[PDB]
Amino acid sequence: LVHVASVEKGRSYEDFQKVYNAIALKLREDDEYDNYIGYGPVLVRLAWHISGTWDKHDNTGGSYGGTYRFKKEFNDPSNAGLQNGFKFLEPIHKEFPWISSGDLFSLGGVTAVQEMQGPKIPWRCGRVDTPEDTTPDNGRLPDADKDAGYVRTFFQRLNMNDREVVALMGAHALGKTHLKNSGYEGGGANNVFTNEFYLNLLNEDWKLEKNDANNEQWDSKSGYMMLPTDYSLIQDPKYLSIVKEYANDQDKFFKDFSKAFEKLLENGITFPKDAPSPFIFKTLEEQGL
Ligand code: HEM
Repeated sequence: LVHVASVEKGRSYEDFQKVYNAIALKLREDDEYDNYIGYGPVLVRLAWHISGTWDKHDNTGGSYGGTYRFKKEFNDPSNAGLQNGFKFLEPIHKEFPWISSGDLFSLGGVTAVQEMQGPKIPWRCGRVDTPEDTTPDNGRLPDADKDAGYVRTFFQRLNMNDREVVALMGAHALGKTHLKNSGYEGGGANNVFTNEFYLNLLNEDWKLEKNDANNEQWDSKSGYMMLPTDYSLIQDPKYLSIVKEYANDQDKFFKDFSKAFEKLLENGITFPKDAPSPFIFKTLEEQGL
């Protein structure tokens, strides 16, 4: 199965920068969401979930076809809560109806990371909507109650190695878990992208507790949390080495996250040799906007 990127007709960098700006301006405007966390974290989570259905073995799933717009996928129990990100992107889709759905969902994640002071994430256009029957079945996204070997095996399906897995998981410094969405509750409620996930893993005093949905999670005295899959990154000695690296080098972490997140968003896509190069959007702050 081949999905060839096809640039939205006649569009170039400046068209997509306008879309980025509209997302970024709405991020700034709709500040109250989730007790003033704002929409950044849920848009990162949405970009990852729409990409994380990919299966390298047959090229099913993935961001290309924009299939999250179909009920089977937006109703996946693994996607509970992401409807808030979809609703946030709806007026953007209405203003720019030419951008494909996969391009919009993935650009939402890029814009959120950058506007939250994260790394620049190069982004390529050309995902093309595919029909409802191309929507992947539920059950391709990962469980949180599992250990390091589960995480490692899970991410082989996405063609990610240990460093890429540990880098991507640093997004769990953003936002929070919500009991009604996932059966987990807690988190830093942060909307600034940093390497704090790794520092918190190494430096907090963690206790394994049950939450009010009767699931186990790691809680710290200072009010942070880790899922069992997060904490597994310090139980496995190979992951632990990388956690220590990122806790000790914010620039390294930013560079490695940027590469892994672009790769995640592009898995499954064949780009023509004469496709445009990846775009690097300016933030609102770099534009004086
Ligand atoms: C083993 C892998 C992973 C598991 C099991 C996992 C699980 C979860 C769970 C259970 C939640 C809480 C959902 C809710 O209650 O609202 C969550 C939130 C989140 N996840 Fe992950 N996740 C994983 C990997 C990732 C990756 C790779 C990224 C992106 C790079 C990501 C980004 C996020 C973000 C940003 C949030 C916060 C959302 C918000 O505040 O609304 N996650 N994740």
